[PDB]
Amino acid sequence: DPMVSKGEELFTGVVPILVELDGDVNGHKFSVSGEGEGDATYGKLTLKFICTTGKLPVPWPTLVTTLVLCFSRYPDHMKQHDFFKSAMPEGYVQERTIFFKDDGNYKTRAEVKFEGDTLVNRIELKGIDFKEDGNILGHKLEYNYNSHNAYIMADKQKNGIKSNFKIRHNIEDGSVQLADHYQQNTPIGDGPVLLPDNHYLSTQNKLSKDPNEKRDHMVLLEFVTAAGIT
Repeated sequence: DPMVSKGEELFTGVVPILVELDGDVNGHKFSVSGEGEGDATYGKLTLKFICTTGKLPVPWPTLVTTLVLCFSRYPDHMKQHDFFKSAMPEGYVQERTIFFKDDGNYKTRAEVKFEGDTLVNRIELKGIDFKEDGNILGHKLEYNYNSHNAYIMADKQKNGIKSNFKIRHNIEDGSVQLADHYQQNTPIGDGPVLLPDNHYLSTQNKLSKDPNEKRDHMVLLEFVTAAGIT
């Protein structure tokens, strides 16, 4: 399939990744820069993110989903359903609203595309209605992540995909802060894309620290794999 080959060609080996985010949460402005690489053959991502403006005013785990689904591993039998690679190299827009239960919300707009050989994710994030000593602005979330599955559906009105899914962040008292995600992706170019049958993505994230790094930062190892529906 020449369309599948096009995506293969772009993602069959290790691809460098750059991530740049500008954020404002309740008027707390911040920027994050990330660098690393992805190997879609294994659904595998490894990046280091740095808050370049000082202290990050929200917990790092709450930014993981915002901070490149083209690196997901679509099994061979599902390659006709990989919208994310099919939109490349021109890329796609990824938009979300993330509702933190009993707290504020993030709204994000990102463009994911190739700049030469490098896959780039440029993000604007706006957060409002947060409680200034709630779990987010009060930094009450553990530095870890629970694995999760998210259903993906075609969004025919936008020539793309949509997804709503739940993330549960662990609170330092043992409870859980729900983050209900609503997501839409639409292609940037005019070319054809692969619109998928319903399926899901299964994700495992490992968060760590660089022992020699004094800036506020996050090291991330992520695996995302497509599956279903059966």
